[PDB]
Amino acid sequence: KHGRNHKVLDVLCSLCVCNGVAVRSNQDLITENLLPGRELLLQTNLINYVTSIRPNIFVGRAEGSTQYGKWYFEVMVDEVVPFLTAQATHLRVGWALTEGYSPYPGGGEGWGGNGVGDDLYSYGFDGLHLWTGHVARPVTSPGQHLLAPEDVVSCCLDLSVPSISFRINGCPVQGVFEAFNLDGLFFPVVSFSAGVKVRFLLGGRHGEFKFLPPPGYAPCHEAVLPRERLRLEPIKEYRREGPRGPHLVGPSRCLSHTDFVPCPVDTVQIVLPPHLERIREKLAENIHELWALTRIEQGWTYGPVRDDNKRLHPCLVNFHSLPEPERNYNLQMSGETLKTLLALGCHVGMADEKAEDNLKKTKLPKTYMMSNGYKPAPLDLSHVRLTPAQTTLVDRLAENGHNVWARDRVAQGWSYSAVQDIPARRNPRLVPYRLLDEATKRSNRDSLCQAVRTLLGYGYNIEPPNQSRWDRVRIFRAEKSYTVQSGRWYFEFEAVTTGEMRVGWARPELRPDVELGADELAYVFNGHRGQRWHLGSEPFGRPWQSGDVVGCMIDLTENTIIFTLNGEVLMSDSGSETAFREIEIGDGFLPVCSLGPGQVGHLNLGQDVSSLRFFAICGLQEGFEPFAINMQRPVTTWFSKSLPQFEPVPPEHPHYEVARMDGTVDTPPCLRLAHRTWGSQNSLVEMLFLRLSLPVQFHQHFRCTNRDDPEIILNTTTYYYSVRVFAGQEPSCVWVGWVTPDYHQHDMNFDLSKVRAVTVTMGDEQGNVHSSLKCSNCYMVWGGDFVSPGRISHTDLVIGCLVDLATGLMTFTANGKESNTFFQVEPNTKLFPAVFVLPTHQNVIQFELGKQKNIMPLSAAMFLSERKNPAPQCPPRLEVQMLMPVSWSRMPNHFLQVETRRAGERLGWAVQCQDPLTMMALHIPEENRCMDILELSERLDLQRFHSHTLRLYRAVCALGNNRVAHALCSHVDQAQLLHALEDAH
Amino acid sequence: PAIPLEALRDKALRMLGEAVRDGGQHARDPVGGSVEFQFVPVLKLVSTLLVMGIFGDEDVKQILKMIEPEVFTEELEEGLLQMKLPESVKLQMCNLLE
Amino acid sequence: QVQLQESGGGLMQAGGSLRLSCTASGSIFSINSMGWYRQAPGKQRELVATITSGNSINYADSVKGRFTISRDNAKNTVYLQMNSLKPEDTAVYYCNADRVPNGYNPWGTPNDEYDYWGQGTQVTVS
Amino acid sequence: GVEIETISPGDGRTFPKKGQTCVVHYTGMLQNGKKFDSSRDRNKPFKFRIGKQEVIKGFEEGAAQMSLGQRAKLTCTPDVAYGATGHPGVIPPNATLIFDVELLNLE
Repeated sequence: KHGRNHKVLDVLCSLCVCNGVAVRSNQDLITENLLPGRELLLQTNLINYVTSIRPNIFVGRAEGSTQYGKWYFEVMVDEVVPFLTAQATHLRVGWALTEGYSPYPGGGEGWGGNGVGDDLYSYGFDGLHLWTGHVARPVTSPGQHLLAPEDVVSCCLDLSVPSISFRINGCPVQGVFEAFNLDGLFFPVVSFSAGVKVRFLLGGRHGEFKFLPPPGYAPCHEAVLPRERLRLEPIKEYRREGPRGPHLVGPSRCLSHTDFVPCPVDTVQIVLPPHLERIREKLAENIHELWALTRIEQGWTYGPVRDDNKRLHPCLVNFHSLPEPERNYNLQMSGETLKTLLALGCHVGMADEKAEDNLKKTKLPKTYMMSNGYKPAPLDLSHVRLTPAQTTLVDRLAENGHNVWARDRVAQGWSYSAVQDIPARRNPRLVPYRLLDEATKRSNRDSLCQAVRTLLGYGYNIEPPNQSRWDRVRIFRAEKSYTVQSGRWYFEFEAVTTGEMRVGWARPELRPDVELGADELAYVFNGHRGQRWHLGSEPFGRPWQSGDVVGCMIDLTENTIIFTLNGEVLMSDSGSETAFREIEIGDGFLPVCSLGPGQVGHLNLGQDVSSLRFFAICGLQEGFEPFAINMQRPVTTWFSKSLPQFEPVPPEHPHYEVARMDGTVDTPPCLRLAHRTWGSQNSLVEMLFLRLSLPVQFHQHFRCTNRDDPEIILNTTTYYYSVRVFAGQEPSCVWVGWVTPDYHQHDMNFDLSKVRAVTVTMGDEQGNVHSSLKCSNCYMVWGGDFVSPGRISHTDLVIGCLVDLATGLMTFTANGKESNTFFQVEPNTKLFPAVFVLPTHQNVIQFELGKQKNIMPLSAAMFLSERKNPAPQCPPRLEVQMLMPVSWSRMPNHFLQVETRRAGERLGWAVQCQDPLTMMALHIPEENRCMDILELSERLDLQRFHSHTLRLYRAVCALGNNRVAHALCSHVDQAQLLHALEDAH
Repeated sequence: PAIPLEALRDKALRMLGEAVRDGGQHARDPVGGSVEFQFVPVLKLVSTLLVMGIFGDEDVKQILKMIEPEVFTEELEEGLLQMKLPESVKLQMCNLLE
Repeated sequence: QVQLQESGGGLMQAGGSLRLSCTASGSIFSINSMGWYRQAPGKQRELVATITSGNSINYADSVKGRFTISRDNAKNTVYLQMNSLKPEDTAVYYCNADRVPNGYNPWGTPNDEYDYWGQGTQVTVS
Repeated sequence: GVEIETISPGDGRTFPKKGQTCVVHYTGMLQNGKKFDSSRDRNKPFKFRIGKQEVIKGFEEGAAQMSLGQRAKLTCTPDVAYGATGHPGVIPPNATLIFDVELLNLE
């Protein structure tokens, strides 16, 4: 009831043994009371890393998207080493979503070892199980066995109806995923551990489908973008290998489903000046001239009977002399060109009324005309060439024309393919203009360039008119164990890409959210524009170029920082070489680097003086010792992980306050939230995500099941809580309910439709779906439902919730009226009470631990001690946690070496990895999450608690208590001990 | 509970040797953050195994080598009694000498 | 958008008269030209003698026989008369409307791609 | 009783009988996923002979009904498990036990 503290552990250790005399009775009682539970105490075990690789093919339908929507790929499994390194080999194949699927080394859902099908953004198929939301459901198949050598896996995806189906060795899999969220793009993915051998098959020249595709499905190889090339890549990464060594990589830019639809602007509806009947006629004449010259060059002749084979021009006149079906066509062509020009914000009209006289045409010899004879002289336009603004105008005109063509094609049912298949109504140019290659852009732009040149030659009046930040900003720092407090230090950073790098020195208290230089904590340099950043970007030196190196320099003896570039010291505006002066030591400084989206760069410390370039030029002879020169182990580093995780509300938050009054009469204990700065300056308002610090768990078996009746109090299984929403808070865009431990969504405009939920439907031998279980990450009442239940009412909105652990049905209520929002869950699942609020008032929400008639308050399910106590209580452990967008995480010392190549046109791309890699994972019972044991270096409280826990183990095992030793053998393993002894970090 | 005695002995011997080399090298990153945390558990385990009797004659000979190569020699490396060590390590090696 | 259909072209012996009407319902704009296409079973879809508004008829290498064509812009219908039936004339006939007039477009790939096909109808020669 | 779920194919012919020694590499977790046993980390196959009832009856039945070279999963109820008289130091007395065995080297 009072959280995790080490004083009580010391008390227990004192209870165990004293005066060199062991109380076996007390030791056994303590053992019985805590060891079997395996809860409320940290647990450790050794696991294996998991790595996932995708085929770089993104497909997903939308409103007007060019994606075909029906796709099919195949996977060969050739070599499997089962139970390698005393652990079963992990191997899964499936699909994953572009947004929300961010696998990282370690730190998986529950215990470590996450992969495809362990998160609701991904779906995978095991040997005999179906994985989704970290839930394992065995699947009935004609052959039930794990992934073995020489195995064939076929995965097919349909977007028209949301279906994902699988087949093993020609035998269809009897379970499918349906009703999943179609937001984003889907890509094939395989997750694996050490000792695997897989081969991709996507059809076409690549690989070969050993089994025929299902009807209506298309191979995945034809979905590659025209400028894109097939190449395997990992899902996401923060580091890479290169010639110099470890090269850090920043955020990766990704496309969206909305990008795949063309978005043009209507132009024919716009009225035009009367210049169309004068100057646009002359432009049409010029178009006729140029087109006739193109035919002349091609060898086309003037034969009045139009015949393409015989090269005959129907008009057969030097003047185009085209009829209304032809002349009007070319006239409306030019008219639409002018309409597009005006719609781009440019002008349409005339601005010289005399430059057309200056135009003198280009006379050509008689060889151009033949047959009846057509030699329209090209009207010379060299008098006015195309400015860069004019070129941009042509580019936008071509973009608009391609977009209107593409919207027509998608309206009539055109789907893009890498190959061209007119009978199947599929062209490679169906991608948007900016997605087109340079050749198609040129073919859609050349004639428009000529038309704009006609405009210029005549001299017209045409003249030109939060979470994303976290995802696109990445920060790297050190272990904080090497916080230098004195001396002179040097470290180098090679900026491989010209993009925005920020490198410098920061204090140990750098918040991951705060960008480098925006606060006094970090003195940084950004050479994208070439300025030093501290409380603002002030000019300093010059920006670098791709491949340059920055020699960052610090002397705490003189309290200054110096930046050099390629051996040249950057020199400020005032004339001081030092970027900053009088830099107080404070709590020390650490190297820090921040990378932008689509950026790479190498961070070289002082570990390798030989590899340290330009050190002799600037760093050496000035007393600046290379940082961490004497270290034999690599300097462990920490990366600014962009992953929403719930953390307790800090008491120093300038805008939110938690009051926590309790013990009132006729009112149950409660926790109040208030807006400190509401109705004042700098009163930021944004979506807020809150939950309780502890969960409640359902029964392992779902075997049905005035003055309150005591017998009904004892028999009842339901638990109740309430929420008091004060006046002034928006009754919409608010949610109250229960979230899974792994649930996390930092959406700025969150909605109940934005929750992740997929229905796994289990077909039988007859094809009839059974066990249609809906895995959803959250279950709570919609804000529209709240406002419908019900200016904002002066009486506070009452939001009651009833959880039934025995049966699994979930009930909600608003202001004493049971809201229609209801749910059903699975046995052995735990949920957290969560409230999502859009603050719009000084007083917003107040969570409340209350009871009702014949209803047991939450505290009984929340704590085992009070399981039969009807009095509602709020122990100090129960606290409110807010969703933290960014948190710091430590980079693993070593990474798996996976080799991916293309064996050939038959075997496809082959992926193989055989290097084992293990680590010790520390699991939190209540949070259902795990972290690396080495991460506890910066987490002293958890480290202290775990150390006291080990001391308690020694105390209970002391003085030859062999039974207790055997009992502890389960919790602490021999392999874990040996790995701990051989551990160095 | 039974744990492979000879395997644990060889593991302890190898890790003791590498710890002795690391300590002999002047490194500003001691294992565990301190010389005490680097050597005291090692010395405790070595003493426990030695009083257990698992160590063979050759193994004890090697232990004598990493204590002092020049004193314990039979007809370069720095002796364990040579470099400066804290009081806990001093107590452990005094126990070994005992 | 522009939904088009061929009506007619049933099975008859050699020399049988076959009237195939072709009608496209849609926006009246960019409706100046169109043609007919011939695809033998398992073969390429070549071009039948095309016609454009203004009664501009253009022939090709697949016009050996009676390939009569006649268009009406008021009701926007085009009739193809297949009176000469030959063993090699058995094919699926499609009807395709396009903005490109007289088989030429001084614009390039966009307008060229600005075409509208039709469901078509199968014709077999006995 | 004990529930039977195969994970990998095996020989399927030479079933073990009474009086024979069998070695297994097993891994046992709780009903909620709390692992308590793993022969993989012990680096030594677990040896048992059918007839002496040295192991629990559910494990004995599950091992008997399988063949060699076949990895399988067992769900043991508290009736065939220790029951309300289990160790007060590893697992709660009342908890169904899930084991992942792979019997090999039939003797």
